[PDB]
Amino acid sequence: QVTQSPEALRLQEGESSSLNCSYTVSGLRGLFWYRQDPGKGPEFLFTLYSAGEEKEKERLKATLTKKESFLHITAPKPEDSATYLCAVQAGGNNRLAFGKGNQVVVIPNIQNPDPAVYQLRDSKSSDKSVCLFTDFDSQTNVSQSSDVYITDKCVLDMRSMDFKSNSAVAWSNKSDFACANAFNNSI
Amino acid sequence: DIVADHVASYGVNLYQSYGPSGQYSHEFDGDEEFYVDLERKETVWQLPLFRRFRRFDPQFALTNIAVLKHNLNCVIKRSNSTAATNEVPEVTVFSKSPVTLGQPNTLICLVDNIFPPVVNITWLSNGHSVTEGVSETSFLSKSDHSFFKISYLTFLPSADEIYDCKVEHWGLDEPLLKHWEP
Amino acid sequence: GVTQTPRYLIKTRGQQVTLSCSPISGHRSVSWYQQTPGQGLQFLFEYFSETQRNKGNFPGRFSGRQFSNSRSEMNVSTLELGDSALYLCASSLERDGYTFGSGTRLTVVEDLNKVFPPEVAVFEPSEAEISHTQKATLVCLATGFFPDHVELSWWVNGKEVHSGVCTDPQPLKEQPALNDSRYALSSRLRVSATFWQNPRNHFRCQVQFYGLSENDEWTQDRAKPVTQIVSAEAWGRA
Amino acid sequence: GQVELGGGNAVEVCKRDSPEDFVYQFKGMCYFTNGTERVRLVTRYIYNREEYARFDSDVGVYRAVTPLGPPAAEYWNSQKEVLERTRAELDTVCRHNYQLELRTTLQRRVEPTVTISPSLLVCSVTDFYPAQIKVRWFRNDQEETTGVVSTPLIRNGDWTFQILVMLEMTPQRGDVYTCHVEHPSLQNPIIVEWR
Ligand SMILES: *[C@@H]1O[C@H](CO)[C@@H](O)[C@H](O)[C@H]1NC(C)=O
Ligand SMILES: *[C@@H]1O[C@H](CO)[C@@H](O)[C@H](O)[C@H]1NC(C)=O
Ligand SMILES: *[C@@H]1O[C@H](CO)[C@@H](O)[C@H](O)[C@H]1NC(C)=O
Ligand SMILES: C[As](C)(=O)[O-]
Repeated sequence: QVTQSPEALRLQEGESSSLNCSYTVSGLRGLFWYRQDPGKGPEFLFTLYSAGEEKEKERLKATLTKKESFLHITAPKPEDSATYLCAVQAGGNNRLAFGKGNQVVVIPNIQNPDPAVYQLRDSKSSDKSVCLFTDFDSQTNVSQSSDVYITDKCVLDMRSMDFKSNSAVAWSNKSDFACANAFNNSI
Repeated sequence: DIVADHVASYGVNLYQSYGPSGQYSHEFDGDEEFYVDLERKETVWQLPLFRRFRRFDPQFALTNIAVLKHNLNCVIKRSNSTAATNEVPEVTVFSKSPVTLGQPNTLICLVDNIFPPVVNITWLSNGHSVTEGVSETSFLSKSDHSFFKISYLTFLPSADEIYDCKVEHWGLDEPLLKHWEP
Repeated sequence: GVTQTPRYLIKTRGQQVTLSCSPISGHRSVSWYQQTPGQGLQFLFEYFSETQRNKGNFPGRFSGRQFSNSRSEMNVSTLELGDSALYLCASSLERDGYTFGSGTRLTVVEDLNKVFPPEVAVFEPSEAEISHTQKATLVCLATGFFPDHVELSWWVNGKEVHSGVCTDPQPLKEQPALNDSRYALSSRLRVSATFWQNPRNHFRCQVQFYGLSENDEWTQDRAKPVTQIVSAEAWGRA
Repeated sequence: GQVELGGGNAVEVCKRDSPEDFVYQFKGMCYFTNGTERVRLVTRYIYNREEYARFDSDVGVYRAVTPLGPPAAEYWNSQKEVLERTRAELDTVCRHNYQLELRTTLQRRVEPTVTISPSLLVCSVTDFYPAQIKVRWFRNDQEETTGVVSTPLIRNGDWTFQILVMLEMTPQRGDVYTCHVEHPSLQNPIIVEWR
């Protein structure tokens, strides 16, 4: 079968990196690279047939060897954040043996950080008190917890062109609940 | 003519419309390395050396022949249903080794210029049909895109018994008997 | 392009589903796949010229067929909780190049009484953040829904807006120790402070819920969790 | 080991005496010269016995052979995926499978069986591989008699060859007839005498 390393890869915007795909099949007919967003279907990228073949498209480059395959990324963007899938086709079956993928996350560079926690106005159809942790760095951890629900770093809309700021949300219907520090720490 | 040291035929794909039959086989220098039993999905190598070291996924044949069947349907309509024209085969019978009575040998019935590849090959011993010791080669390819099939009969040479190779083809107006005697 | 039908589907144990996939025009091969967590993408079978030309390691209850228009169906008899997955469909000319579709999201439930429509609520921006940042952030809470068949979208003055939108990747499990837990999703829409303080502007958070259809029965006391749009709106304030 | 492969068959354009029959053939011909230093892939598309479309690695694209495959050849050239995969089978199929011919086929060396028997004199050289063989007839003091009849190289179809040379001479009571046979499997030639 085939295995890709690393399984997860979080890197800041601008830094280059390389993805690995090690395969062990008999009678290789072609190695495929794919890109998949969480709810979407896989997006085609490359198809490598022979060893030593280099095929480069936009800020991506796919290299094939007799033992593994590399997918290099040059100056990635937040859109490049996806699960990059590697597949091989071997033998007489036209199926695709996919790897487990590389969960790539490219975090945007926040220019002017200013972390603050606000409490938004209550709703007329909800008994919760929502807190907003916003305007923090790209490399900040958000952990949940008891009966207090805490979200994670939201992912900006793919078609968004303004207001690029990370925001976390916590809420609870407890009376002994305050937005003072329902979240985590500033390292 | 393409001059080469070794001419390989990694994919003799055949599909015909008669009784939907087909064949997949690889050839090297005119010798059949293997064929794929499309019914059993099995790769049958033709040498012990090949079975010991060589490997071939029989699924490739079933996948490739499925496209052969598709392409045949498009050219049938494109060629105004130009059907295949039969050919008169060339039947030759001989022995693999010099024949001495009592010492076993095998009779080789070569049937050349086969087209279309639909043939019936029988061995007759004193009029009666032979059942045991009868092997057969696949349809081998030729540069003119006809075929030749070789049948084998392992026998015990006796001056009492005589053998005939019976070949039946559409290009023949009658079944062709080729006689052989010690 | 490749089209898969339906996009979301819900069925109980023991029943069956039939998923459709229309390949790209001019393509003749259709490959089926299953995407589960922990097992990844797994090959079902491939169809060519209305016959199954290739097959995977799935049991016999995973079957399918292909029609003259190269369109394929796949059927899964006797559904199972482990069969919940995203069923992808790869279209190919025949052998070279495979284009996947959007996929059919199937969720097998123990019983239809575990399906719940979401409760959507918007939260108006805080005056504290308007004075400090000259910006306003709204928060939308769609909570208490099962399964994960939800699409959240923001709407400003009748038109859908993507700029300034920031939604959580996956929902939040309200009962993290349960498998049939209700989910909660959050999203933010940050606009200019002058925009929110304009009382003529209209803000709406829309949550499309994919649930039961008309073909499904309901014996519970509450309402049938049909496929519905749940939304909450809020005008500006001066 | 390594699983071998065959060339892939490209899909086509559209999506009274004896019974009629319609034959389709696909031939993936790999040509080798001087090891793998000169390899060439030629895929042949046959309807009945008419080669209408073919791919040549020396050409690089599909070319129509007869007026029966201008639609097909132009269809496979417009599909970039089919073109890149066919050009790759020079390494994926031809060069890949030839590695196992070095380990199996190109090492096969079966020694021929040389017998002499009247029919005048017939020297049967049977069951040998590969095809290269050299059979001379000699009478007495190294007299290579040229008045001989030799069959063409006979292919038995079981990875063995056979050739039957025949000599017509007037044998006196004190002659000697020897059959001189050379084969790459023999370090020294095989000689068989006669009265
Ligand atoms: C060839 O095609 C046309 C179809 O109408 C017609 O000339 C005829 O039926 C076909 N066969 C021939 C000419 O043998
Ligand atoms: C052999 O072939 C001929 C025509 O090819 C057919 O008519 C005959 O029935 C066959 N004999 C069998 C199948 O025993
Ligand atoms: C055969 O290939 C070898 C490898 O370079 C070389 O000797 C020569 O170029 C080729 N031709 C011959 C030996 O005639
Ligand atoms: C060479 As054979 C008679 O085993 O096909």
